[PDB]
Amino acid sequence: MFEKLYSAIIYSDEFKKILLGRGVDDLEIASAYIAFLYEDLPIIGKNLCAAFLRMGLDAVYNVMPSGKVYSPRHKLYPISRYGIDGVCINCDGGKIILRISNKGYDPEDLLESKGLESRIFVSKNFKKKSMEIIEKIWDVNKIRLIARKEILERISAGGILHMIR
Amino acid sequence: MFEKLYSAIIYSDEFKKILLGRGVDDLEIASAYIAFLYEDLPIIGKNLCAAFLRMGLDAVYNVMPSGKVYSPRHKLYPISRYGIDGVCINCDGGKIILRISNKGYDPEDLLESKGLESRIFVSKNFKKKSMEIIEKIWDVNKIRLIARKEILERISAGGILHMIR
Ligand SMILES: Nc1ncnc2c1ncn2[C@@H]1O[C@H](COP(=O)(O)OP(=O)(O)O)[C@@H](O)[C@H]1O
Ligand SMILES: Nc1ncnc2c1ncn2[C@@H]1O[C@H](COP(=O)(O)OP(=O)(O)O)[C@@H](O)[C@H]1O
Ligand SMILES: [Mg+2]
Repeated sequence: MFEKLYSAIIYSDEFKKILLGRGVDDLEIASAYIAFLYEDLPIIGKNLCAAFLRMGLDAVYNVMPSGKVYSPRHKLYPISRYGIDGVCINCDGGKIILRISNKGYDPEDLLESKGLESRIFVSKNFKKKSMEIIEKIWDVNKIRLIARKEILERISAGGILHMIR
Repeated sequence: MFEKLYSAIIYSDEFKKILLGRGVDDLEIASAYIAFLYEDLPIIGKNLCAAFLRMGLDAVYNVMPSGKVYSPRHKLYPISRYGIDGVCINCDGGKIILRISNKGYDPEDLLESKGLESRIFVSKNFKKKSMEIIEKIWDVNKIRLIARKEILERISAGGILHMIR
């Protein structure tokens, strides 16, 4: 069921390593959860994994130099424009501000949440908790090598430089 | 004895596909042969394969968006400048001019060459004949696959954006 969500988090994580030398964040992975739940909610800010969840490999063409995705068709924005009442992953604009707290949802406890509130918070170490869930269920290293080879096949289609425009 | 030369031709072909989405030219391959005979001769324009021969994976950091390499430490120059008495791959600068001809050198005959003419010529389908040699010696697919893993390993650790500077 969460097969769409956990795949996004592995693929975004590999692509981000190819593109910026590092892997996805606590809050960037959190954005994939929020979007797995509310599929017509605009995700503003650090939103790379939501963008893989909604766009597949095609997010690769829309990622800004910041790792934020602009793709208004899939309601992904890097900053808040007028009238977008979306979730702001680590920013103060939009309708709903998502950041980190001691007493903030876990990976499990967030999937459960039935409402959307004016302020959303997620637990420290959200990525570590979410990688363990995926690890117990999948062979993640077999997936990562398959992810890298497909992302490279994408990038090599028109070449890195094409993909930058 | 020629392994190092034939590895550069297979590594550059995999790297150019990742950067510009297409293989290497007849003349880009020819430049590597030249780099192999004349270890101090400066090579000007169309030098992606001579760059791998002279720099290894460290060439990825010195590629212009044209796929020409600028590394003066290694006597590699994308355009001719005053006083660089080198071979010019498919330009009219420097001292020697390398260009395709109907009668030009073969891979075997260019290797066997002893002089340095004021004008070298390589046969049409220099790349075809050169890939037909290398394919008789190794399972090239096992190489391209390794070259990719190592090219990606290099790109990734920096981040594609660090590398494009
Ligand atoms: N640079 C491009 N190259 C090829 N096709 C494109 C390009 N830009 C847009 N399209 C196409 O135009 C249509 C509109 O897409 P668009 O709304 O521009 O995408 P996005 O919401 O990701 O910015 C789509 O069918 C898409 O496939
Ligand atoms: N990880 C890296 N390892 C080695 N060289 C790098 C790396 N990242 C970037 N470079 C760049 O590659 C180039 C290779 O050296 P070169 O231009 O020949 O001599 P110099 O050291 O004088 O700049 C340098 O311009 C350097 O800034
Ligand atoms: Mg060409």
